[PDB]
Amino acid sequence: CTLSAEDKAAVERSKMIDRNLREDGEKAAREVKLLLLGAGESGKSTIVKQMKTTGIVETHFTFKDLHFKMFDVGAQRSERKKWIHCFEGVTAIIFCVALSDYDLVLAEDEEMNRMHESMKLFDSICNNKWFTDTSIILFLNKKDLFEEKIKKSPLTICYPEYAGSNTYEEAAAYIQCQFEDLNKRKDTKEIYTHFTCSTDTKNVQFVFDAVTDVIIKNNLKDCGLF
Amino acid sequence: ASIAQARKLVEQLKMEANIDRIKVSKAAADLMAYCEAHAKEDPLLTPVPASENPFRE
Amino acid sequence: ENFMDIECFMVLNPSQQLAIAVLSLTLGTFTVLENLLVLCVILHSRSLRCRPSYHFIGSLAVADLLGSVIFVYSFIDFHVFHRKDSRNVFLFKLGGVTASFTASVGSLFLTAIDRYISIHRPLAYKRIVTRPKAVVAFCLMWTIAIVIAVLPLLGWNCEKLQSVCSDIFPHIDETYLMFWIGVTSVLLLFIVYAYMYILWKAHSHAVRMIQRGTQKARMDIRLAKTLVLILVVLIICWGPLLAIMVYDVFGKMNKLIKTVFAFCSMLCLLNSTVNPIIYALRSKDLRHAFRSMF
Amino acid sequence: VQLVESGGGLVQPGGSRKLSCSASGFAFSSFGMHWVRQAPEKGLEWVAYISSGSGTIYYADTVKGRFTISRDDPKNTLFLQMTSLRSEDTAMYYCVRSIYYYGSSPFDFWGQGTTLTVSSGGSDIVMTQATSSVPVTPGESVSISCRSSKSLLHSNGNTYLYWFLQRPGQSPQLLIYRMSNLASGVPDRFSGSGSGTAFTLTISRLEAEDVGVYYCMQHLEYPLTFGAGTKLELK
Amino acid sequence: SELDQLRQEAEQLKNQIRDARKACADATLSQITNNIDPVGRIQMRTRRTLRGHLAKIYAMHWGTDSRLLVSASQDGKLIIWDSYTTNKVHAIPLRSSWVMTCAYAPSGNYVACGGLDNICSIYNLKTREGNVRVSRELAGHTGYLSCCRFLDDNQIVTSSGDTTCALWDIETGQQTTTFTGHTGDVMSLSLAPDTRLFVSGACDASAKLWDVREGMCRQTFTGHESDINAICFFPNGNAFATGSDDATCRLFDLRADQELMTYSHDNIICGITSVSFSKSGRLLLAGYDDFNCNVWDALKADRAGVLAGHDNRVSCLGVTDDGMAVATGSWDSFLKIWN
Ligand SMILES: CCCCCCC(C)(C)c1cc(O)c2c(c1)OC(C)(C)[C@@H]1CC=C(CO)C[C@@H]21
Repeated sequence: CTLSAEDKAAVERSKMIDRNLREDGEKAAREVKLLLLGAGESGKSTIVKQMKTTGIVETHFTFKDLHFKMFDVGAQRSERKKWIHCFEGVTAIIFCVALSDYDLVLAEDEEMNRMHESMKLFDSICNNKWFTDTSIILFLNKKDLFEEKIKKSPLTICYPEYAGSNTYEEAAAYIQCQFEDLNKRKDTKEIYTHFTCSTDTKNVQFVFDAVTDVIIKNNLKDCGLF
Repeated sequence: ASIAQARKLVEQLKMEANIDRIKVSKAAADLMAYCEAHAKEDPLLTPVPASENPFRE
Repeated sequence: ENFMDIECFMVLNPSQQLAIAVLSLTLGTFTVLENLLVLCVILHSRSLRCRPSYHFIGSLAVADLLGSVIFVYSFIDFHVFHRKDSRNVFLFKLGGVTASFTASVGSLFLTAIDRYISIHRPLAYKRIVTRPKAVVAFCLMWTIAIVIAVLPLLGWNCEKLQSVCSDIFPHIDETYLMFWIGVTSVLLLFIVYAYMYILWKAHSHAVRMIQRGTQKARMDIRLAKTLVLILVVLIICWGPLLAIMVYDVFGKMNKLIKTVFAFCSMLCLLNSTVNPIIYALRSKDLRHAFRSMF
Repeated sequence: VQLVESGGGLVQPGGSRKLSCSASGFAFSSFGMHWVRQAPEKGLEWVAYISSGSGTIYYADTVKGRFTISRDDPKNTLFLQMTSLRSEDTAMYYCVRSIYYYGSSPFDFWGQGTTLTVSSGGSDIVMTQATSSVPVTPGESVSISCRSSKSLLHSNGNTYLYWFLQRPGQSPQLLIYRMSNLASGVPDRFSGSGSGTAFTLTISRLEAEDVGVYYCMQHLEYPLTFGAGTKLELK
Repeated sequence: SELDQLRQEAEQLKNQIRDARKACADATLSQITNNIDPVGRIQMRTRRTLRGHLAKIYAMHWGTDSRLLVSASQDGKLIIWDSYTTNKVHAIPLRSSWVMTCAYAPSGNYVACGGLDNICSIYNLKTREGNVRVSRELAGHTGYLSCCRFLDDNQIVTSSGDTTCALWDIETGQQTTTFTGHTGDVMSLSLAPDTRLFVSGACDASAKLWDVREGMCRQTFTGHESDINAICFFPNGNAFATGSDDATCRLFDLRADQELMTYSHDNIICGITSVSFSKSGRLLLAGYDDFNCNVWDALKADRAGVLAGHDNRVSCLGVTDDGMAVATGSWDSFLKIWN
């Protein structure tokens, strides 16, 4: 060859750098990247309380020998169009919805209620061009407060056409079907819906069971079996 | 505090309005003079010779 | 017309030479069209080029294409016009045929172990199979098929070392038949084990999803359909052929068995025709790729 | 940045001796390590070399078949296993670090040294120096010339020649690396020049800290050969 | 009522600026540059493929010695390459893997990075320890950091997503000045060759020229209809080209204070992610996110060439100071050195 000793040791250093980069990539591919999305008032930080400034917070945690990296990015408050393509390639999106805010409104922006804003955000991120085939782990928090509020105030404040009673189960099923029907990509994407409770190791058990299913289905898509 | 912001915007636009503006012909002549002054200096215009190229294999 | 290394043994004296000709020509043309379609779809699109399993699909496509053209050339040269040539040329064309049809089973084995470790080690799969390692496995499988193919070209032929010679392959001893049957049977049992484990693991995962509240089956049913399809293709294309090959080395050695051997030897072209429709048409990505290309 | 050696002393000929060079203050695993010995009233001579992560190990003509060099990256210590020592191995061993990328400065740090004494009982590039002792005066311009048997210019445009200054009682210090580049801590008064086979080291405004021995070392291909050693003395 | 009559002034002032357009409405750039010899058909080939990232590259920057290169991908690493060889000179692990910008210092001793972590991290390359360490963390922004460019070892201009830019000091760690006036998130910036002025572009389809000592906007350029995300100065320094999401590039002039030429094609949608100029500014290299870069004639508005060869979209792009080559890095794991 025509390298000489200095460039031969230089390509030896570059080979060591290649080996360290490969090991770092194999260490980083063992993590599961999740994205927290929501309106902010959904109590997703309580989700951070259940799994255990800078524009992005990473919530590294583990469950059953599997390590999850959870990216809370809702404190950015910038235009979402120019930086959401950084998160194209996350394993799943954890969208948090406050069930108790069906009748609560915010009058600062446009006087509309918060649940229509959450449904608009779900329609924006479900039908995004980057999240075409990243499944959504949809979480419905504050179910007990929603039940105690629907014991007095009916569901018809938010939805103008609700042909049902004030039962918590039927209204919860109606809200789940309303959030699921915003999916225009049902062939290439599933939505995993859960009701957030105070039981320990159950919301993270749902995330672990949803993430294993999307990893299995994505591997079956990638190996040509689907 | 939109009273001060509107006044600052009006002052900024007035400071951007009264500046001089050279005609398109003189600026185009200057750009053509810069392009043809270093047309031989640019190696991405013509195909570079393989000896003068540092990126050949 | 006796035992102990007889020549011109071919038993296609009635009008079955026309039937073998029309069936082999139709299957060869179908194989050429299907595998050229698969190789054109895979190579022109980068979305299928990067994924390492479609490299194994292309490997199987190249093996089926070469096996189709070389087998129909050699088979129509032999059983039609009765062309008897020297031992080294027949060994060369049989080496080409068995190289391609060993590389086909090897590519099926590589696809089966890829899909086995995609569901056995789900998170680990992306850091186990990559494009250069798939290229390495492709090259290793093709080279081991080539050296098994050229093994009787050098020493294993029964003309050089005086042993018992097979009748269905006149210049191949029965030891090479036993070795080829062993390698093929090990690869097919590994394929059947992988495609049973995929179904069992997917059934267990679907049962776990039903027992939990995570799901609302639909996964194990779909891959049950495509895996029962893959296994019944493999059985009806490689069962009778190895049955005749075992019977001609471990059997009573009748005379009508050689006649059925050609018609079940066209099952390799049957397998090569049906392989693009159960390994590439089963893929949704390649389906959308040739839907976009028109 | 420390390079402290230990284990030296008086040994019998034919015996075994191990030198341990402890490194601290810098990343040891990313630095290629060298061993350079220096006999009394002699020059420098490269002994052994191990790269970063033990990828490449080289030995000299009198070193191959007798010595063993290894590194312990978690311990940050460089070892040197010496077997069957002779009378020519009586030298002051220097523990040298080195790094290798584009724009780097190899041979940029030398250890304090250890003393090894032994009692009584080739297609290489040879560096040529015309005068080993030039009497100089302060305040003038000093020109030092060194020659090589082979041309040090390579196809990448790099001319692999180095300049080392060894003050008395102190470790050698790199001054100019690759014939035109000023090393770290060296003042701007030092300069270097050359063309292929002829080389010129120019020292302007010589001070009291510039006294010592000047060495020219090639790095085109192993084994690495130092110069004869030019010592600048006042009056 | 009090502000609205001010609007009665303000838009009228804009009309005066439009009247200033009538001060420079004599001709266009295409009329002066008629009957000139075109650059012709250009076939420049990739020479190196810098293959060591494992995620999508968002930025690159050449060295002033035209051999070193720096790159930042969406994994946690930032790799410094030798371009003549294919040698990774350095690889820096990052604290956050969400980096959208990187810069290489003109002196070559420091590099910069930034992104969703709101911090312009400066890493010192040349050091006595032998390994790259974090020289200075420049925190203080609130939006996502979108561009960073060095002046020297102490000054750096960072444009972020909080509709503001800022010129900092490395030793103090705090902002020397803040540039304010954009209404959308600021995406790109570019310094002049004589570093007196820099023009920066945001999501409000407006490119603002700022002085590094004045701290206020000098000229404002409009004419796009989408988010401006690429700006590169002419090498002369009296003009600059820009690229946005409407698949059109626009060459604005500082003296004329208006758009001269529009580079577009009928079969091009999926607009520009990065622009650059060659030496003497004859060619415009625009990296469109339909996976490829295009070579436009800066005086003829004709597509001279195509730099296709990236499997994903060309996020970053750059021409060396001597114009020997152009690097394009894309959203696969790859940089390519076209020449
Ligand atoms: C033991 C050697 C490998 C087994 C190969 C089995 C296959 C199905 C691939 C096969 C089966 C076959 O029956 C034959 C084959 C190949 O290869 C050619 C060379 C085409 C032969 C030409 C003439 C006759 C004599 O009957 C037999 C033919």
